[PDB]
Amino acid sequence: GYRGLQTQAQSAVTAATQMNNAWDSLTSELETLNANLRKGIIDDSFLRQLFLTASQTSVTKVLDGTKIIKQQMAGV
Amino acid sequence: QALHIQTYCNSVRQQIPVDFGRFPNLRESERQINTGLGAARQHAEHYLKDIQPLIIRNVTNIQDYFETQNLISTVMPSGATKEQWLSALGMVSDKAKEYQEVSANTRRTIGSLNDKLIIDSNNYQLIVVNLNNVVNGNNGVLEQLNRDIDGINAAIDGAIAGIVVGGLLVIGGAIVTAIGAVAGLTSTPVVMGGIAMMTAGAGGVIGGAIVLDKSLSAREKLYRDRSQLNSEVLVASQIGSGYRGLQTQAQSAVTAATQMNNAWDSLTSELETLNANLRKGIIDDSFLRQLFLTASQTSVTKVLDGTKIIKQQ
Amino acid sequence: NQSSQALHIQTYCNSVRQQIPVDFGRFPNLRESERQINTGLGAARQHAEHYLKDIQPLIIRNVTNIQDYFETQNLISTVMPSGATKEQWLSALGMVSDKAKEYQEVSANTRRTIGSLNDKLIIDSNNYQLIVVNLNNVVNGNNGVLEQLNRDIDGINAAIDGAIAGIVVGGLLVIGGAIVTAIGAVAGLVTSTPVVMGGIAMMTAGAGGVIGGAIVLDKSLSAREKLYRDRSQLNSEVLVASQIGSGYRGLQTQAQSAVTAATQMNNAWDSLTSELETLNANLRKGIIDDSFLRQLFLTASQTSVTKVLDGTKIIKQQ
Amino acid sequence: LGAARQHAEHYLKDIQPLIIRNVTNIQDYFETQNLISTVMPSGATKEQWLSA
Amino acid sequence: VLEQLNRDIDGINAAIDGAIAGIVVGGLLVIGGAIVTAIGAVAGLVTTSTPVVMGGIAMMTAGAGGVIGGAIVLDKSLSAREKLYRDRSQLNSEVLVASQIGS
Amino acid sequence: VLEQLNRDIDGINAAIDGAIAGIVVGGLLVIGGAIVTAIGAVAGLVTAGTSTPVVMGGIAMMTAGAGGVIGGAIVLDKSLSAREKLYRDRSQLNSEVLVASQIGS
Repeated sequence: GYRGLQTQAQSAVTAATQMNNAWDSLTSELETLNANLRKGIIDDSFLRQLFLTASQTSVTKVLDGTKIIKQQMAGV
Repeated sequence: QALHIQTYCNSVRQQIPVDFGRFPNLRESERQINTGLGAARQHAEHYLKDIQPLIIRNVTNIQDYFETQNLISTVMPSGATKEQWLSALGMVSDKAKEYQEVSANTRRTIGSLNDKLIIDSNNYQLIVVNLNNVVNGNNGVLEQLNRDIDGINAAIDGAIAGIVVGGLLVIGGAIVTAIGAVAGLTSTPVVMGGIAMMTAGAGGVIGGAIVLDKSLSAREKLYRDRSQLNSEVLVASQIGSGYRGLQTQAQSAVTAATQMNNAWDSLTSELETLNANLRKGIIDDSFLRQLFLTASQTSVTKVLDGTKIIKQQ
Repeated sequence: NQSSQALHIQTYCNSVRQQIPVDFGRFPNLRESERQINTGLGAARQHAEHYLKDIQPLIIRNVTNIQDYFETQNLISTVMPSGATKEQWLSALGMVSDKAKEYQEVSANTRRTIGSLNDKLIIDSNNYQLIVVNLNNVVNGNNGVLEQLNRDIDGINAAIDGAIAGIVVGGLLVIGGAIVTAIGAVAGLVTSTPVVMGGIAMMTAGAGGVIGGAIVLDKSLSAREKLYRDRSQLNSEVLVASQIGSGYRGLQTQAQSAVTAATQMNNAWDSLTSELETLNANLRKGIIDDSFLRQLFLTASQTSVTKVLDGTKIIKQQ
Repeated sequence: LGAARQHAEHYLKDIQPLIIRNVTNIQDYFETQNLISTVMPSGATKEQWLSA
Repeated sequence: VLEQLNRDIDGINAAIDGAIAGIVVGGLLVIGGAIVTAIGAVAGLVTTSTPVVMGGIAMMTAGAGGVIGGAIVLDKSLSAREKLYRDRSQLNSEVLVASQIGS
Repeated sequence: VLEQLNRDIDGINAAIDGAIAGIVVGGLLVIGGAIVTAIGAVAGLVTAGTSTPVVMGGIAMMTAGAGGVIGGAIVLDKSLSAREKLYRDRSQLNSEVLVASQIGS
């Protein structure tokens, strides 16, 4: 049982490390957009349609995944 | 989740106290079981009389609060001062903080319930193992008894044989003695042999009866012990099945409780996000204020969902 | 009730992660089995982490980009659309053609990823099966030994009873000898020396039998004990093997299903890649076409576009 | 066993893929075949139909 | 190889039974020897019963020797039979696997 | 066929045990013979005359023990070698039947 608990923690460590890399990537991606913006490389016209298209897809798909995980813990 | 625990609670209440007083080896088992059952009962009464009701209250208050919390005026509603909007937001922020604290309180209650159930299930399992061991030992004894009972019937038949052989010897001796007597006219040796056969027949019948009465009387003691052990094992297997069923009920209730803990934890986090979204909007002047206020409006939907979710749990 | 291909693999992945390493340290015959199992389990874990942390996410990304692309380019304008130069239409088509080419290359890339995943899963399932067979062999050998033990244990109880018999017979002989000796002695105090001798002899023999039997019994149970210990040890080892074996068997099934799920995903991407190539071919032949033959290839490409949009929805479901 | 594995990988990675391509090509072909009269209006030439 | 294994496996359990036999026969021989030795000894105190005592002591000695020798063989044998059986099963599995890949 | 084989295999183990018995009985006879011979020899080194018959009986017991051990070994090697042929046929028939039951299904 203790051995199994040790494995559960080892896996949770990997899961957490993964989450750390994900946030780190998002932080870096934001910095790149900021740098792209500041230099005049993009426009607040085009970057709006970019985030709006992601919201139409990816962002909505993540928001759903969040509500789903919230239920999976509750059993609701 | 709640109904599943509510059912398991009333069910445990119906768990009757046992006296294995007839079984000397189950003395510790009975007391241990009785104590554990008593403790579980205490856990249930608390859960029923306080916990579930208190949880319902906090959720209801939260439900009413979010109900009032209309669509968020990220900019400021029509014909109001900036101070008026700030005051209303500050009031809402304060109320949310209180609600957040209440949510944390409910979680703690759930945590205690979880621990109580966990302890109950564990104690149940311990009783089951203790019982399983008793019947798994008692069934070694049972085999040695059946083997001894088989060995005892042999002596029982050996006595039955001696008793019959004696009866025949006497019967034959009488016929011989009578013949030998009529042939005396001498025929004294025939009469002697007939009397001897009669005498020996009586001796064998007497000796066998003594052995038989004693042999069945050893056999009786062994059979009594076998039956007593069989009954004790059955009783253990009876209470054992019941405890096993109770252990499952608790294991399920643990999952139900853990689920409720995660639900409250989510609501608490969602409130903290709305609070953070709110706070940063009060110390923001123009566009960044409307940004945090819109995010808080999304917070508000996330909390309203968490409410409906907890209500279902 | 049925799961999507990805969820089936996602479940199998997290499940393999939970696979604990075992030590058959007590079992001398399972030494190689344990190490082999441990190694294979370790490798499978590596396959899962990759699948979970990289593969499934990368696949999702490529599909999403494809979904967004086809969304923008929903239907091919076979005819010269309203108020445009022929060059303007040609440029737009050429741009679409170039984008499709890039998307085709991306599709081939995803397929390669799937291929690697397939191989990784295949290797995992194979190693699992190998452990199962290795285990099955151990319990199927160990159960020959178990029978010889039960047969020997049966043969041992006979000597155990034979000693018990000698001990009792000795006790009776001594008891009877004492009664006879006492009788013979009282008859010698009237004028019966042979009776006393026979009584003393019966007593002597009774003691000898009780002593000899005790020596044999203590030794016989002590041979019986060694045999029983081995029997129990083998029984436990076999049970342990049958325990881990059931688990490995379940893991093997999980991998076999994941293999089917992966193969399905490979076929899906292959279809999307082919559908893109057809649209590209339909496009290319329309740029180097006169009036009517151009609209013909452009309409076929519009049908291509629907076939790709379907392939997208299909992959999304996988 | 190694050689047999090679045979399978080829069958799976290349045969199965080529078979899949065939269906797509067929799909594209029949797509155009319908598109023939779909484009060719009322009063197209016999030569125009023959060329297509 | 499989035939040499089955022949060796037969020779392994054979010695195992041969020890089991000697241990039982040994226990009886000793038991009988003790009864005989005791009889022979009481007849030597009672006038020319030395040969009976010798035969009884010999039976006892042989009985003990068989019980001891069997125990030594058994303790040594038990580890060896398991190894042979394991190899037999492994070979059986390997042959099946080979027959499987062919099919 | 399979039943006649199991019945014959049962009949074969009896001779196999009968050889195992002769081998052990021989080992004991030799062991006892050695103890007797040694006793008879030490009694001949005080009363040369009259402890020669004991030594003879001890040597005879040893000789007979060896004879039984040798005879049994010959029988055993042959008996298992008849048993082995029967077992091989049984396994072959079992496999054939299984294969038939496989294709049959």
